[PDB]
Amino acid sequence: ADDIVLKAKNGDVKFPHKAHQKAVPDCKKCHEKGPGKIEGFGKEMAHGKGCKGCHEEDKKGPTKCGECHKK
Ligand code: HEC
Ligand code: HEC
Ligand code: HEC
Ligand SMILES: C[C@H](CCC(=O)O)[C@H]1CC[C@H]2[C@@H]3CC[C@@H]4C[C@H](O)CC[C@]4(C)[C@H]3C[C@H](O)[C@]12C
Repeated sequence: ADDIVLKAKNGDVKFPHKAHQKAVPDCKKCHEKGPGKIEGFGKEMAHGKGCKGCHEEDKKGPTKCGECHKK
């Protein structure tokens, strides 16, 4: 399957799956979550444990605005 882009108004956010599969071999960090996770995602989650928060805890991955968001 293809990578996906979240169409944030301030700039597209690419989600590169390959890098994540490699860097986060614990797949259950994202997969086999209970229902509601597709509906649940949004800005709050992205800037929290959904994207940015994990990068901050793991000490790797983009944590600056222009590193995630790119026109
Ligand atoms: C969140 C950070 C994830 C982690 C960690 C893992 N996966 Fe993932 N996966 C995630 C998303 C958002 C998507 C769909 C969008 C995309 O970019 O592909 C997927 C997709 C898969 C797929 C289908 C991919 C394909 O057919 O090319 C598989 C088979 C899959 N995910 C498995 C998988 C495994 C085994 C992981 C751990 C090693 C893993 N993923 C990590 C989100 C995230
Ligand atoms: C942990 C559970 C994570 C979640 C949830 C998300 N990301 Fe992530 N990401 C994570 C790590 C440990 C890394 C480092 C990977 C590396 O090899 O450098 C990353 C990396 C990225 C990258 C950069 C990939 C690259 O090739 O440099 C991007 C662009 C990225 N992550 C985006 C991103 C988004 C948009 C997420 C939510 C939708 C997201 N990540 C979740 C760990 C985790
Ligand atoms: C990746 C780790 C991100 C970092 C660092 C920052 N943002 Fe972000 N932002 C990210 C995603 C994946 C999303 C979309 C959420 C979704 O619904 O899919 C967003 C969203 C925003 C928004 C709202 C956009 C919209 O509703 O169309 C804004 C205004 C925004 N982000 C701004 C922003 C700024 C200023 C940041 C640095 C302080 C920043 N983001 C960091 C992913 C990531
Ligand atoms: C559930 C995990 C981990 C974050 C968490 O624990 O909540 C998060 C991390 C990345 C999240 C995905 C980002 C891309 C998609 C955003 C959509 O608007 C909702 C579905 C997707 C596919 C999201 C579903 C789910 O919300 C995921 C896979």
